[PDB]
Amino acid sequence: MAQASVVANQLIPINTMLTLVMMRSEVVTPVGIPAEDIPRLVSMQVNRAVPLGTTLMPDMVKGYAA
Repeated sequence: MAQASVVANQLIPINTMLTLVMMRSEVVTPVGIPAEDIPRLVSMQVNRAVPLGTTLMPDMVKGYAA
């Protein structure tokens, strides 16, 4: 892609509220939540465990729509 996505900088356990240390920006495929959205994702909860290096997708965050 040349669009960058949000990917997990650490294992994010199920039902954790996202913080900034947990999210990095990388050009990965398939593309996930756009990297520009990282500030809007803080304090939202993920609904599954996200391992280190996994791309964050719209369906993994509770309450996300964009």
